Amino acid sequence: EFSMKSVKGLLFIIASFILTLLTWMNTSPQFMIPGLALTSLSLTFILATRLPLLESWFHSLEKVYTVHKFTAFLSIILLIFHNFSMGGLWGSRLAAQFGNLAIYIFASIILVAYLGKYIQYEAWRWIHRLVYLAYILGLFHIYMIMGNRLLTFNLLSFLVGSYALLGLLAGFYIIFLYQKISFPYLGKITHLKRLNHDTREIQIHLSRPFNYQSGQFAFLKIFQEGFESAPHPFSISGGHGQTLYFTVKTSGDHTKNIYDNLQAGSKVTLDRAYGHMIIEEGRENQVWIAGGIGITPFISYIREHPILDKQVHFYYSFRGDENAVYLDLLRNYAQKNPNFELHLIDSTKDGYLNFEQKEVPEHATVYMCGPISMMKALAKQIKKQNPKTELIYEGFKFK
Ligand SMILES: Cc1cc2nc3c(=O)[nH]c(=O)nc-3n(C[C@H](O)[C@H](O)[C@H](O)COP(=O)(O)OP(=O)(O)OC[C@H]3O[C@@H](n4cnc5c(N)ncnc54)[C@H](O)[C@@H]3O)c2cc1C
Ligand SMILES: NC(=O)C1=CN([C@@H]2O[C@H](COP(=O)(O)OP(=O)(O)OC[C@H]3O[C@@H](n4cnc5c(N)ncnc54)[C@H](O)[C@@H]3O)[C@@H](O)[C@H]2O)C=CC1
Ligand code: HEM
Ligand code: HEM
Repeated sequence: EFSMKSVKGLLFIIASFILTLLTWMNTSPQFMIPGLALTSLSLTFILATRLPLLESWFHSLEKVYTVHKFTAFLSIILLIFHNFSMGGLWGSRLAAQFGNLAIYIFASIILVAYLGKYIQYEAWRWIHRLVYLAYILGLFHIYMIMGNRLLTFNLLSFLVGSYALLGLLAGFYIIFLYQKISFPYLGKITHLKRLNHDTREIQIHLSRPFNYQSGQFAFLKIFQEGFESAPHPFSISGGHGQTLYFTVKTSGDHTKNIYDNLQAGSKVTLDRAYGHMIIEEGRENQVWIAGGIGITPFISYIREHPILDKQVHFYYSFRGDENAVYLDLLRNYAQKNPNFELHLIDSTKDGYLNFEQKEVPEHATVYMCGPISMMKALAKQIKKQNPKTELIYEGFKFK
């Protein structure tokens, strides 16, 4: 659920609407519903830019995309009501037909985005990118309809023009510029290690130092023959300065490509570090819960803090010893640091991790990274045990 950490973002959205609502009501009340929709459209584009300000305001990329979806849905309902109030299925003049086309494209794209989950990610993104054409058609329709009412010196013209320009610039940046100018970290793969039957470790040497906190993730683009160049999100699993580590598990065609065919010497590019699950910013008493590949952020901490300063209880749940990674590393960390307690849960033979009887230390932050059902069950159990415990979790998907 949303908390105060996103309030700066939320007040940005609400003030975006109220200021819109009071503007149209002052000038053209008959257009409050469509005008608000226009705002709700531009915000949507702004929520797709992945800018650091958005992450700061909404505290997380997952919350950013939740608000993105909510604004998209609000826009589509407002536009459907506007269409029902002002016309039919097809207009008689070009200005109205532009709006007809824009609303049709918006509805089709929203339906495909919500109901298309097994579509390939790149094909999904290509279909999703038609929102820019729908938005341009909508702006054309608005400006032919209004004429010399958005082209004067008043609050309405400045509001509509500023929001439209912000949406246009955000869409152009995310669709055309972001993958070509916002990936300044140029690196080369130096070493590859297959940790088990379906996980591989990638070591990257960069031309510039990379700054990140343990528990954060980045977007990686690989440039090798037979590989897709699209950016994939991966947790930074280690490295300091010009060296980076990524631990990639086979989860599809691209990750299987990484496992079998990736080679040392291949060029890679990275944009920056994202994430709110910063372990070093938590309380002294800590509980770490990982499931499968969700161990990747915690490993970063272990790799970057040879001496532990916190009271850490780590629960690592895996399906059999063949699905476990970094077991020797965790055992060495436990042996070297007496303040690091390690609990390995072979869920194949032990069963699911249950926290109803397990005791959490007082005044503690819990970090969870695993399958979403596991996180939900453990969060319910821990909240039932102690409502004052801090709970932080990281999801491995945006939609
Ligand atoms: C914040 C974050 C951190 C992650 N950290 C790790 C990590 O440390 N190790 C690891 O192995 N995996 C990690 N992942 C997951 C990893 O990014 C996906 O498994 C990978 O992108 C899927 O590639 P694929 O083509 O093999 O999968 P596919 O078979 O194409 O799809 C599997 C699923 O992965 C997601 N996905 C696919 N392509 C993309 C894409 N380009 N961008 C975003 N999501 C996509 C979708 O939800 C899709 O349903 C992380 C994901 C996120 C969001
Ligand atoms: N942060 C996230 O959202 C993460 C998501 N994933 C994703 O989940 C998928 C599964 O891959 P893996 O993690 O390798 O395997 P996995 O999900 O099968 O293994 C994770 C561990 O959690 C346990 N588990 C699963 N559901 C549970 C529940 N309801 N209650 C208790 N324990 C439960 C499993 O028994 C296993 O030991 C992948 O696509 C991966 O990307 C995995 C880890 C982190
Ligand atoms: C209806 C108005 C919408 C607009 C204007 C819009 C716009 C965009 C744009 C321009 C992008 C970036 C495209 C790119 O990277 O090339 C994006 C990304 C994204 N959108 Fe939308 N979108 C809309 C609706 C939705 C809906 C309905 C959903 C989900 C149900 C959604 C979920 C996402 C997600 C998860 C991403 C991240 C893509 C990634 O991880 O690479 N959007 N959006
Ligand atoms: C934001 C301010 C907007 C204003 C002031 C506005 C104004 C108007 C007006 C006056 C009409 C009736 C004109 C006519 O039917 O001949 C109309 C119709 C329509 N508008 Fe808008 N509009 C706005 C936004 C939008 C947007 C963004 C879209 C689509 C994305 C849209 C889609 C439509 C549709 C589908 C019709 C029906 C046309 C018809 O059936 O003839 N409107 N609008």
